[PDB]
Amino acid sequence: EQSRLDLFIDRMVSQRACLEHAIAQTAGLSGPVYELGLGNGRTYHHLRQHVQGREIYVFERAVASHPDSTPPEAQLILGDIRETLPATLERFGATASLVHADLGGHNREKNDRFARLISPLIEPHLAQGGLMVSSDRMYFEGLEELPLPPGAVVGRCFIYRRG
Amino acid sequence: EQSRLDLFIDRMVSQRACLEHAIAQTAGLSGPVYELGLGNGRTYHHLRQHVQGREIYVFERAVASHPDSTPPEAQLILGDIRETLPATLERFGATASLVHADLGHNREKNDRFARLISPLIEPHLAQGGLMVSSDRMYFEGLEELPLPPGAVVGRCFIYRR
Ligand SMILES: C[S@@+](CC[C@H](N)C(=O)[O-])C[C@H]1O[C@@H](n2cnc3c(N)ncnc32)[C@H](O)[C@@H]1O
Ligand code: NI
Ligand code: NI
Repeated sequence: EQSRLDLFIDRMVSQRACLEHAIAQTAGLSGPVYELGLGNGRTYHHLRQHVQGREIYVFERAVASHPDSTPPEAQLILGDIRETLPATLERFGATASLVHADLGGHNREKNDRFARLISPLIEPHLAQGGLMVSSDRMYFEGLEELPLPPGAVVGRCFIYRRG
Repeated sequence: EQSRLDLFIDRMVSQRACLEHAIAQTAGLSGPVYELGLGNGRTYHHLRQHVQGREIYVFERAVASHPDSTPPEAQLILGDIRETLPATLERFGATASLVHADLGHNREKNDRFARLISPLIEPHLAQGGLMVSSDRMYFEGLEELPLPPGAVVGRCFIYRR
């Protein structure tokens, strides 16, 4: 049995491990990193520190980030990702190197329904060799699930790749 | 070079390690556990899974936690702690086994607040009672204990009556 504190710690530790791994594994790609969900902005802040030589675009419906974790307007894609993902695909095509999602709220069942719904909206964005890291199990057609790196906790984050 | 994600992992890992150790060290005491600040209720949810044979009272200004991490009405002490700690002292006396606080990252404000609440908290502790905090505290007669394995020095603190 795990508390909500144990789960939150395991989530953050897994994000850090999975994102650092995913950045390294995609360092030969030059397309952007997509951050789905800004929130307080901790993973965005982490990405800004660890991503070199790629842009980071942030998808968010309402910006309320800690001030030092706020994306510049040019890299903010504002609105509901159910509309903005398809709009962005027309703009940038299948060029993303890394897509990170931490879109979940407090209700795990709602989170899983949303993961199901958004999976086919995310999949077309990835370049060949691109990775997708999520704090929800995803429902992709073509992306292969990868084994987790050291430090990650099974069931907290999931990693997928466009082969 | 630590990011905000690195810092918050260290905060939460240290809080958990300190709290679990503190709960165990005070498991022989029958007086209640006081949680100062509910917030989203993750820490309260943790306390519920680990504290045995004692009540948990939560001090909060206004409840904003999901139902799954909200204490029962009877264990919620609502209002500004400058008032509610002294009011609680008249009600329950120096019987608390464990008092826990996370402050929330600005050095000077936190420190002034730690100085403000230290003398409010101190009289509540029963003999053998512990106080666990995210920030350095300023007690008259409580001794600082070593950190347990897993806690990051400077990110959490433990004191004892
Ligand atoms: C858990 S918070 C993100 C926390 C972040 N990863 C961090 O480390 O601080 C989830 C965020 O996703 C956003 N979000 C959820 N559904 C969305 C949607 N359909 N479109 C755009 N943003 C959404 C929320 O508004 C919220 O800011
Ligand atoms: Ni299908
Ligand atoms: Ni399918």
